Amino acid sequence: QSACTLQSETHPPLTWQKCSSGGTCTQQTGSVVIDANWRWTHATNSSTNCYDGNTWSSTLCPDNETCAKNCCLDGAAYASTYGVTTSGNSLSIDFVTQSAQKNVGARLYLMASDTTYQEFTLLGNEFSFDVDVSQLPCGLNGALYFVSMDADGGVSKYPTNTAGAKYGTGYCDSQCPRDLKFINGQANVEGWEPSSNNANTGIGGHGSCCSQMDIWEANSISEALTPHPCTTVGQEICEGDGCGGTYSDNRYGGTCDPDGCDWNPYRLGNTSFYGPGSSFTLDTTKKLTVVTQFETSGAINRYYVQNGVTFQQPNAELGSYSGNELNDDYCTAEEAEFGGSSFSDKGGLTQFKKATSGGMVLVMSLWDDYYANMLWLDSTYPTNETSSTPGAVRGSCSTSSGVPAQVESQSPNAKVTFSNIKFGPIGSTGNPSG
Amino acid sequence: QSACTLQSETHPPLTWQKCSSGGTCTQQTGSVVIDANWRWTHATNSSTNCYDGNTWSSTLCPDNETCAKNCCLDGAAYASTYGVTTSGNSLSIDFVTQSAQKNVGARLYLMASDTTYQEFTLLGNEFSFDVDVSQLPCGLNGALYFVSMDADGGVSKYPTNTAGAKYGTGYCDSQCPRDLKFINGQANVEGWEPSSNNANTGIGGHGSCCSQMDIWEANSISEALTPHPCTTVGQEICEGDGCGGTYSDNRYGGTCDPDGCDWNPYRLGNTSFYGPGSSFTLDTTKKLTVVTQFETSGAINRYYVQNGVTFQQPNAELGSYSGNELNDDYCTAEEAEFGGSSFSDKGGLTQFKKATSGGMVLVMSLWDDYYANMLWLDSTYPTNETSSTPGAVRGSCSTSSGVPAQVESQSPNAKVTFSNIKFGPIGSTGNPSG
Ligand SMILES: O[C@@H]1[C@@H](O)[C@H](O[C@@H]2CO[C@@H](O[C@@H]3CO[C@@H](O)[C@H](O)[C@H]3O)[C@H](O)[C@H]2O)OC[C@H]1O
Ligand SMILES: O[C@@H]1[C@@H](O)[C@H](O[C@@H]2CO[C@@H](O[C@@H]3CO[C@@H](O)[C@H](O)[C@H]3O)[C@H](O)[C@H]2O)OC[C@H]1O
Ligand SMILES: *[C@@H]1O[C@H](CO)[C@@H](O)[C@H](O)[C@H]1NC(C)=O
Ligand SMILES: *[C@@H]1O[C@H](CO)[C@@H](O)[C@H](O)[C@H]1NC(C)=O
Ligand SMILES: [Co+2]
Ligand SMILES: [Co+2]
Ligand SMILES: [Co+2]
Repeated sequence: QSACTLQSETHPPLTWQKCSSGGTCTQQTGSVVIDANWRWTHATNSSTNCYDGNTWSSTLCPDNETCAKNCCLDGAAYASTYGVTTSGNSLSIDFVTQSAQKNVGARLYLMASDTTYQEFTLLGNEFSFDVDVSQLPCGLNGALYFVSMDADGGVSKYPTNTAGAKYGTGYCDSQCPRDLKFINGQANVEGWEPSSNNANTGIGGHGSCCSQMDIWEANSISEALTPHPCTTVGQEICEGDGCGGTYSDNRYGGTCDPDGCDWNPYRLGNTSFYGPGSSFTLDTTKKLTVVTQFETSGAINRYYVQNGVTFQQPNAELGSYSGNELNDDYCTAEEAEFGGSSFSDKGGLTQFKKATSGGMVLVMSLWDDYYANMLWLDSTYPTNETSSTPGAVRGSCSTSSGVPAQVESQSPNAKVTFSNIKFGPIGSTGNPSG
Repeated sequence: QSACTLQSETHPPLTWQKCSSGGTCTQQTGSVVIDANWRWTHATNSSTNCYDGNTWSSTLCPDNETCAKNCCLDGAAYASTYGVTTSGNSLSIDFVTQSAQKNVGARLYLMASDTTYQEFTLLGNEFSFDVDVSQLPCGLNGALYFVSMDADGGVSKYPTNTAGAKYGTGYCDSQCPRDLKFINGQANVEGWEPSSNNANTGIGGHGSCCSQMDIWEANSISEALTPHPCTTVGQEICEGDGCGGTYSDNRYGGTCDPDGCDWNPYRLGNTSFYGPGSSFTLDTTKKLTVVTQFETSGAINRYYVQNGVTFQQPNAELGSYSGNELNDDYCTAEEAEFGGSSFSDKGGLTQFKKATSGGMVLVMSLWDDYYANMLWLDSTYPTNETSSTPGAVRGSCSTSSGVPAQVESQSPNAKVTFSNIKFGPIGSTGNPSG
C-alpha cells in the first residue's frame, strides 16, 4: 500500500530510558504508531473505501496486487478515534472508543524516528516497565511484547509498500496472523473470509510469521510470560493453512510455535501471587513494576517491584523441574506435564535465542479475544477440563467470561497504562533515571 | 580432643537476617567461634602445652590417638588475643594482634547455638553481605565462604572429639588442609613436618576434605568468586599426599578441586571494575554490598551495590563464552583458555550442586599466604608469566608483594569488616531488614 494524507499522522511522543552497565540511565525520545489494520484504507484518488466492515471492494481490490496499487493507508486521530494517549513516559490505551464509528483497542509500535521502528537486542539485557492493570477485567489482554519485525516495516524488501513504519506496516508474530489486510506490499483480499463473529475482521490467504517474546499478557486476574520460537527468525509470508496459528485449520502446521513456553504463576499453582486486593502478593488494583532479564544462556529471569518491595518470579515445581527461571528444563517439563510438542518442535530456547540476539520491535496493545475469549489466560481451558487436569486452570475467571460483544458493552471504559520503560544491561535498570 | 576451661569461651554474638519470598526479613541471633587451630592445646590435667610453636609434645603426643586422649582445646579471648570483635550485625577481624604472643588473623564460623554451627542451604537462595576492604593491602585475603562441615563439628562421628563446634572443630575445605592439628577426633602429629617459613604451623599425615563455595576472597585490589567441587561432598579424611591440595606434592592427586572455577573480574579483563578510589566502578576505599544468587540450574549470579547504585557482575568474553553468569559454559571456556582440568575432573557445577543442595557452614576469615603470597588473587601468577599469557594477570600488585613476614611487619593494623548478612530466596534480600 501507499500512504494518503486526508488525515494527518502525528505519532504520540513517548520517552524511555536507556541504561548502561556503569550505573546511569539517559532519556531517549521516541513515539508510538498504530498498526495499519486499524487505519482507514481507501482509493488513492478519492475517499472511497478499499475495505469496509469486513469486506473488500471487489472493484478496487480484484486481486492482491491491483488492490495494493489502488489503495492507501491514511492517518490516525490517536485520541479521538483510537483512545490512545501519551504523557512523557506513559502510554494509555482505552478499550472501546466511540467516534463516528466504534473502535476496539489498538496495537502500537515504539518508533525511533517518524519513519522507522526502534529495534532492541534483548540478549544480555533487561527490560523494565510499570503497568496499571486495575481497569482490565476478565476477557481483556493488555500486552507488552517484542516481535522480529523489519525497522522499515517492509519497504526495502517490498517496494509496493511505500507507507512503511510511519503507517504501522510490516507486522508479524508467532500466530502467523492472516487477519492482516496488507502483507509484503500486497493486499490480502485473495482467499478473504469475513469473521463469523466480528464485523470488522476476516482471514486472508496469506499470513505473516516471526519470532515473538511475550513479555506481558495480562489483566487484573492473570499474567503470562511466553517466548515463541519460529524456524525462520524474522518476518516471512505464509500461505493459507500452511500458516498454522490460531486461525488456520491446524495451529501446528506452520513455521511458528503458537503455544510457546508460557509461565503463568497461577497456572503453575501459585493462586495467591497476583490478583486484585490485599489478599495477593502483588495487588493488581495498584501500579506494579515488571522486570525481565535475558541472560546469555537463553534462559529468562523475572522479578517484580510494588511499593518498594521486590519479588522474584515465584518458584514452581513441575515434573523434575524446580525453580523460578524460565529455562530449557522448565519448558521440557511443561511439555511433559501439561502436554504438547510445539515449543520443542520449533527449537525451544535455543532457536528463540536467535531472535533475542537480533533486533526486535516493541509492541503495546489492548485486545479481546474473538477466538477463545481469553480463557487460555485467565480461566479454565479447555472449558470442559477440571482442576484435576494438569495446567487447565489459568485464573479465577468463569469459563463463561470474555465474550467480546459482552465485555465491549459492559466494560467499554477498560484501559491499560504502560509507563516508565527502561532498557539496558542486566542489573542496570533499577538505577536512577536520567 | 576434649575441651578445657582454664580460659572461658564466650562466642561474640552476631545477628543476621533471614528473608522470605513474601518480602519481609526477620532477625536471627547467632554468634561466631574461632577455629580449633588458633587455640591453646594443652594437657587435660595441667597447663603443659601439647603443641607449641610448630612442634608437638613427643611425650603427650607420641601418636594420634594418645595425643587426642591426653590433650584439650581451651577458650579464646576473642578481642585481646585474636583481634575479633562484633557489634550487632557487624564482625571485625584484625590482621596482627599482639598480646603475650603474636597472633595472625582468624578463621570463624557462624553458630546456631553455643554448641552447633548454623547450616545454610544455598541452592535456590541468595546470600548478601556488606564488606569494608579498605584496610586490606596486597597480600591479604578477607574471605567469606561456605564449606560442607557437620553441624556438630564431627562429634557424632568421632566420639574422641568431645570439644565440638563450641571449640571450632571439624573444619574441612577444598584444599584438603593438612595443617589442622585435630581431624576426626585424632591428633595429626603422625607425619608432622614443621613449616619451613612459619613458626606457628606445619603439615601432618592427614587432611580434611569437603566442598567449598568461595563467595568472597578479596582485598582492596582484587576479588574472586569460586566454587570448588569434591567427589565426596561432605567432610572426609585424606591420607598424606593422596590428599592433593596446596600442601601435597601433587595438588591434583586427591578428591577435591583446589583450583575451582574462579571468576575474578580483573583476571577476565575488566581492570577498571574494582579498586581503590574514584577511577573504579566499585571504590574499595568505601563499604560495598555483595549479593550472590544460586539458581537451581547450578549456575551462580552476582551483583553489587555501592551508594545505592547497582552493578551486575561485569560481562566477560572468553573463548565461545560471553556473559556474566558463572555457568557450565563459563567454566568449560575457562579451562580451554586459561588451562587446567581440575574443576571438570571433579564434576564441575553438577557435582557442586550437590553441596549447595545440602547444608553448608558460613566461614569468615582473614589470612596471608605462606605458600604463594596471595599472588594468585592480586598479582601476576606464576610470576614469570607476562600479560600475554591468558589469565596470568589477576590484579595490579607487584609479583614481589605479599611476603607474610613483610606484610605482618608493615601492615599489622590491616583488618576486614563484614556486616549486614542477609539470606533468603532469590530476590528477597534487598527488602527491608526486620
Ligand atoms: O475502515 C476503518 C476500520 O476498518 C477501522 O476499524 C478498525 C479495524 O481494526 C480493529 O481492530 C482489529 C482487532 O483485532 C486485530 O487482530 C485486527 O487486526 C484489527 O483489525 C479495530 O477495532 C477497528 O476499529 O477503523 C477506521 C475505519 O476507517
Ligand atoms: O599455642 C597457641 C598457638 O598455637 C596459637 O597460635 C595461633 C595458631 O594459628 C595461627 O593461625 C594459623 C594460620 O594459618 C592457618 O592455616 C592455620 O591453620 C592457623 O593455625 C595463628 O596465627 C596463631 O596465633 O595462639 C595461642 C597459643 O596458645
Ligand atoms: C567493567 O565493568 C563495568 C561494570 O559492568 C562496565 O561498566 C565497564 O564498561 C567494564 N570495563 C571493561 C574494560 O570491561
Ligand atoms: C506464591 O509466591 C509468593 C512469592 O514468591 C510466595 O511468597 C508464596 O509462598 C507463594 N504461594 C504459593 C501457594 O505457592
Ligand atoms: Co500467495
Ligand atoms: Co591414617
Ligand atoms: Co541463569
